[PDB]
Amino acid sequence: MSLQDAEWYWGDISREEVNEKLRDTADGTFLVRDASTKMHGDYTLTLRKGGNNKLIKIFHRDGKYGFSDPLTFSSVVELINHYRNESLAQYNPKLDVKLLYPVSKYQIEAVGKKLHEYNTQFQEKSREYDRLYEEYTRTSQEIQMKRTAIEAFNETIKIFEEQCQTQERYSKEYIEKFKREGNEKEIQRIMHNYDKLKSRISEIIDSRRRLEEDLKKQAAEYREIDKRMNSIKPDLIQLRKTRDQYLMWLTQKGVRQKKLNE
Amino acid sequence: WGIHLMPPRILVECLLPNGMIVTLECLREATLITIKHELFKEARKYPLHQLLQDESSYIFVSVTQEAEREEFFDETRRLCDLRLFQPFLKVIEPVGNREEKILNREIGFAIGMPVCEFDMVKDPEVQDFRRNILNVCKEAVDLRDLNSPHSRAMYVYPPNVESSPELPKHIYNKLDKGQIIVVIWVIVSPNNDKQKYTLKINHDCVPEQVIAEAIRKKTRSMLLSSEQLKLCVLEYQGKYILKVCGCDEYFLEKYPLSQYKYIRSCIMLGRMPNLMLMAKESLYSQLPMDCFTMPSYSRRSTKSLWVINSALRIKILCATYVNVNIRDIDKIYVRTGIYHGGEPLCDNVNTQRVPCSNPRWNEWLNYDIYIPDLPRAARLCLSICSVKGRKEEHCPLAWGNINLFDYTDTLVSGKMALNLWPVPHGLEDLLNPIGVTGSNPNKETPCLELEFDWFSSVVKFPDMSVIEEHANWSVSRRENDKEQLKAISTRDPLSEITEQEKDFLWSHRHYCVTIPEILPKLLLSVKWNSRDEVAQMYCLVKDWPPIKPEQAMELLDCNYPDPMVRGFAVRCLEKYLTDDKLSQYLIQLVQVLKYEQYLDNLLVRFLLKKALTNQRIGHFFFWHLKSEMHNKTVSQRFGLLLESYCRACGMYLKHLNRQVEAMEKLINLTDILKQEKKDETQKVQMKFLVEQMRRPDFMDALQGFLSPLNPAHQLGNLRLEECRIMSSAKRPLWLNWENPDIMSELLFQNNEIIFKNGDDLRQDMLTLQIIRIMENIWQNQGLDLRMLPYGCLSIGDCVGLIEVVRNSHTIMQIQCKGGLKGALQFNSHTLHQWLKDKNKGEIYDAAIDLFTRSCAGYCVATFILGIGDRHNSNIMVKDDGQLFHIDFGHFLDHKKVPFVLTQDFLIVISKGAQECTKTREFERFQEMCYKAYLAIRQHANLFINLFSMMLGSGMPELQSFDDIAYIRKTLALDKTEQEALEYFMKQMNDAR
Repeated sequence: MSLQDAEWYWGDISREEVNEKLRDTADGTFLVRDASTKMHGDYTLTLRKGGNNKLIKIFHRDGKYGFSDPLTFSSVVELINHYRNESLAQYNPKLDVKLLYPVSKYQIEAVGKKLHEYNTQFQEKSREYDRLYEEYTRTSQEIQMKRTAIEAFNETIKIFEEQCQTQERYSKEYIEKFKREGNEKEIQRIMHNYDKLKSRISEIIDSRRRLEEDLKKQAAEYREIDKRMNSIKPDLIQLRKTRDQYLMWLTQKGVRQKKLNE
Repeated sequence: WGIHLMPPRILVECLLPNGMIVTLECLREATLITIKHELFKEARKYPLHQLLQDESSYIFVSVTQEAEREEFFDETRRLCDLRLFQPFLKVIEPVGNREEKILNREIGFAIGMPVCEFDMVKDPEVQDFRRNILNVCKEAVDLRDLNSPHSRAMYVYPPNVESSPELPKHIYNKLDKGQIIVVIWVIVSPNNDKQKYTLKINHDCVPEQVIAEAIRKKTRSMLLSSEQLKLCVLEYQGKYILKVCGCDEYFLEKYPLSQYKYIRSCIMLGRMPNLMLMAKESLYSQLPMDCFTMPSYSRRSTKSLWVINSALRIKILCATYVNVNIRDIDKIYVRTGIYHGGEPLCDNVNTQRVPCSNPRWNEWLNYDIYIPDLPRAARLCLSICSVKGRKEEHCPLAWGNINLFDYTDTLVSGKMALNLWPVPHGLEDLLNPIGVTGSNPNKETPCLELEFDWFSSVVKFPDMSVIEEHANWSVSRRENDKEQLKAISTRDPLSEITEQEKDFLWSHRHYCVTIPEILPKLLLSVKWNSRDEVAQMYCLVKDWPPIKPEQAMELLDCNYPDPMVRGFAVRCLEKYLTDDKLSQYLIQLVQVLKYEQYLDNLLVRFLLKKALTNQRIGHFFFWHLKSEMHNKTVSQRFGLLLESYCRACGMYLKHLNRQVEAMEKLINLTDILKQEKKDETQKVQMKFLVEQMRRPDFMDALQGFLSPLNPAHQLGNLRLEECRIMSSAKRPLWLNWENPDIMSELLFQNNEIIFKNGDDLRQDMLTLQIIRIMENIWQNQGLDLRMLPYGCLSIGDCVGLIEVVRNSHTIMQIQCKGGLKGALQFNSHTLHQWLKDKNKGEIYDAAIDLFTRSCAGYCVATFILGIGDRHNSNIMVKDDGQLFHIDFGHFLDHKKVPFVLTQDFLIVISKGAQECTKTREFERFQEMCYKAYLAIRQHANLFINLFSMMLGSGMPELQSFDDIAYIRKTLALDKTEQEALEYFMKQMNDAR
């Protein structure tokens, strides 16, 4: 019945920490804090509505509480119970929502031992992910530079293929003139040079292929590194959530231990 | 390619306009005029030579390592400088204006990407930007040529002045009855020996009056008529200007001499101003003409949003390259939200959950928002998320944001493909509403397909004419209060505004105008998801009283996206923000460009104009943009903006290229050591290092260029013997140049810079900016806590320059100069003995004073900002006695801080005593800290604004506004000044 026992009153936790307790939650989820001013008697109700976290000041004036100048509640508990059963539109028609969902506040050497294990697990899986992320970006750098190098090959090959078509054009009428003059030597000179051109171009397309194959295999490793990072990200938040409540649980009876545990 | 240096001689294959190809051996250093000429001499040995024209008819084309088909119009360039992908040259006939193409190549080198890649962009907004922004270029170039040459000298060498002439009394009190003694120099011989002329002058003399005294003192014995003397003064005033000895700073404008930063520092540091007399025609002689040629690309039924009687609706179709382990995570789904800045205008809606192997939704999503209620800056923020459980746990895979209105005011319609972005490192939130709007250009990225409703025609946002009508239509439908308004006005930008306070502010929105700085709190009280309230707010903003720049800058962060708010903020800057404070906040003003919805906006046109009319800020405008061009999320916006700058900045592009080229051969050189040649130790790195720096092409590139840390510093020849690679961090380079100034001996002859590569540097720029800020306000409030905000510049991805301070040591190095006392323990008194040895006599009490004051300042700054990891190798002290910190890798205590103060400092503060903390010297040191700490609290707003403008930067220390909460705790802003002192005092005593 007392405020100190209510599930939805959290004492002097921070504004930043109710932001984390209300993110992506439903309309009507609510907590009550001690005001950020941490002055006696004042509290702040925070409820979610429209994807935002609304801050309602709970005023205190001579042993009674309320949101406005008609303070008509002897306790903060009955103030919250009234609007747990009536819509806040009764106070502000814009806030057509009632306090639907209270955020409840619960859900020695051996816990120090278990905190140490989960922390060890968390830390080395944090190094697991920090390693893939540098390999993910190191692989990303090498890919986009291999991609531009392939577009460089494309441009050189385009420039050389037009060199073949200008050779086959401006040479046709001269080859045809040479052959009926019986000048095989002048024709061989044109073919000697044409064949050298045709040999270098094929050397370049082979170098393009070898890079296309080197890229396609590296772009697959890139996707696979993304796969297993996405598999670690959720397990990593889980491991973090347990150590946080273990460290808080141990803070209630063993501050001296955490001071030396890690 | 993959070739660091070309061999001495190479065989380049030349493709001729006939069919022939010629393998031509040619020297690495050979120029294209040489190559072409010798080619067409060799071409005679091959068939079909008849068809070739004279070599004057042709030029070379080839492909670069950047994949560009470059026309080598500038044939004076060297074969090894071409960045060729392969050694070949295609002979072709030139087409297109030569000057545009030669310029585009040097612009592409400066900004780091081929300009032609902009020509090939589908987006109409990209082509509209680079076309329409050319007017800002023309009017900036026209402006700087009005009153040539003087106007052009003011552009390249702008006065380096404080914001106001009035000296703080702390500084004025050092003057000799309001006067300052200065020495003026003249180079009087061809061999260049110099003559002195010492003057004593009123501190507020303008440079022309200083010239008049110099000529008066020189002619005192010439028995000149009062009229003939004035003819000499008039002559010298109109024929000479004053220069700072040792650097390229000139006194070209009639500011009082005491507000030129160089001389207000001489007054502060009690130094002797050394000025060189210089013929102003010799200065104008070193300012070659430049012109802004208009580029080639500067050439060549609807209904209203408030008549769509329906709710918002968007369709999620499917996604492609999603990378999830089908057997590790259960399903995936698309999260969405309609946002106005960081505030969601309505609750978020998700698609159904679908198997990983089939990202198929084909869902229309319905949003709790009436379309006419959409604010102009509204935007769609989405992400693909994964789910696994056994609690239920979510985490995002990729994200993407979309502006519901494009730059032409029209509402998006029809299908749309959106390539998503990788989730930023260390972000668990499902959506990223502070990231940029745009599609990922990279290939094989997860592409999410959407569809928007089509209302039978194109929909446009209503004209302001219609909005003020609806405002008048909707509006038709005291002492304790003004204390409330003044109280809410006082609170900081990130204070908690309750719902009661919000609609109280809105209820009194017309009485808020009397207190104009209340605007940010009032704007956050508006129901942005209501056409009605927004319409009325536009009317207030239209006639809102301007506010100081440091409060307008708040309205440019990510919480204020509305283009009317931001337009008002920009108009405050372009009317009140001095070029001094603009230059000081430029880092934040360049960052908040990221928050801008569209390419063409009032802020970028403001920053560009001031950058093309003041080359001091235009220099850092370039490097702040260039340093970030690797990031693909902003690569395009900053790229086009850099193009417009380099296309109009004038002859300074030539000097920026020398800097970029020098920094390139420093990152390439340092990469070879830090990444490839990791097997070798320092001594073998040294002999390796010098051989690289012996090369002519390296020496030519690393000598004779302007310092990026301060372009007024010329970097001449290298002192190879003094250069070295340091044994710390990621093995940074210590570089030393000669100062080629005619009078370098009067400032410094050695210019030393540290070049570091491997760790992020824009944490340091911010904290060093902050440190300079809080130093400036201590001085103006009577606290002479001398800080040392040494220069630091991020020039690329985790690479940058650091100004090293002369005659300084880490306290670790100083402990190693002394002896041991305790068992395997350095003597704590070593530091004090070292200051005594280097400050013998009457200058002893000064050094202990400077140490105590500088120490006090850095203790307060580090505690407030949460700089952890403070140890003996990142704490430094000068022979002067001044103390300063280095390496600000962290802040906001980014560890998954105490009030630092060691015994070694206490024994210096207490002049060696044994009862250190009980001495009168220590109680004086505590007073300094308590005063300094309180002074920051009463300026906390602009510090929080400086951090909140950097949220989109990508610095992991501050990814969300919650990260800025650390500074609200250290400053205890939700408490009273008397509770803050006790908190700070306790944090100090709790360390004792």
